[PDB]
Amino acid sequence: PQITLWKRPLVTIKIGGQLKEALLDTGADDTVIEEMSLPGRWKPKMIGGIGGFIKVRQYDQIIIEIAGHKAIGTVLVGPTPVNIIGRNLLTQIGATLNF
Amino acid sequence: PQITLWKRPLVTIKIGGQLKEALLDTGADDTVIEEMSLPGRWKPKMIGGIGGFIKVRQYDQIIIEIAGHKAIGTVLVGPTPVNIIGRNLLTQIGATLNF
Ligand SMILES: COc1ccc(S(=O)(=O)N(CC(C)C)C[C@@H](O)[C@H](Cc2ccccc2)NC(=O)O[C@H]2CO[C@H]3O[C@@H]4OCC[C@@H]4[C@H]32)cc1
Ligand SMILES: [Cl-]
Ligand SMILES: [Cl-]
Ligand SMILES: [Cl-]
Ligand SMILES: [Cl-]
Ligand SMILES: [Cl-]
Ligand SMILES: [Cl-]
Ligand code: NA
Ligand code: NA
Repeated sequence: PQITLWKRPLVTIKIGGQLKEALLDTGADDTVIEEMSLPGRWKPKMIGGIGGFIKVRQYDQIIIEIAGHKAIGTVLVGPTPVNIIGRNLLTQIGATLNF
Repeated sequence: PQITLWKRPLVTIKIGGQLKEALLDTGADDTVIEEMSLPGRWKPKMIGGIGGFIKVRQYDQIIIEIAGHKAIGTVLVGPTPVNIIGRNLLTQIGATLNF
């Protein structure tokens, strides 16, 4: 689809069998999801945003549906205020910015 | 143009007579620029991200040239680690997300 930006670009995602809402975020390198359980091992990562840095859990090779498109890649879990779909997965669904 | 997302979507902007680089950020409601002077009145605001909140100055009716497209709106100025063009100005240049 085409998504205009008058409203937040929120879409439904499905991860771990659960539906969640997430923001399509071209300003995020990385996908970051609020606290939840995921399978497998995780690795540490620190990511930085407007207010400073947070510690997250990095899970690789996680299956995630985004707006009906299937992605498999890295998901960071931690105290993000909102679920954000970053460029690592926006590229897997073929998203571009156009003007 | 059509901007793919393999890399950060950085573009040249002109604001306050200054050229800067900024990220086109669909996950940002508002435009946030690193500390600089702008003319006219301003008022204080708090804006949150990952890592918490920062205090910014809110300037209304500021003209910014974004990748050669002129737009007017509110610009927040404060200690953001990166210049961010948010939805309030992305809409004005007709930017959409497509997949
Ligand atoms: C109300 O108006 C606002 C309020 C908040 C923001 S924001 O900058 O906090 N942000 C909101 C979002 C988290 C809901 C916009 C994002 O696009 C920021 C924009 C952003 C970019 C860089 C630095 C600070 C902020 N990106 C970000 O936090 O990315 C994180 C995750 O991936 C990494 O990529 C980024 O690049 C590496 C570090 C960050 C990490 C902007 C305008
Ligand atoms: Cl990935
Ligand atoms: Cl700059
Ligand atoms: Cl200045
Ligand atoms: Cl905010
Ligand atoms: Cl505005
Ligand atoms: Cl429109
Ligand atoms: Na894994
Ligand atoms: Na003003």
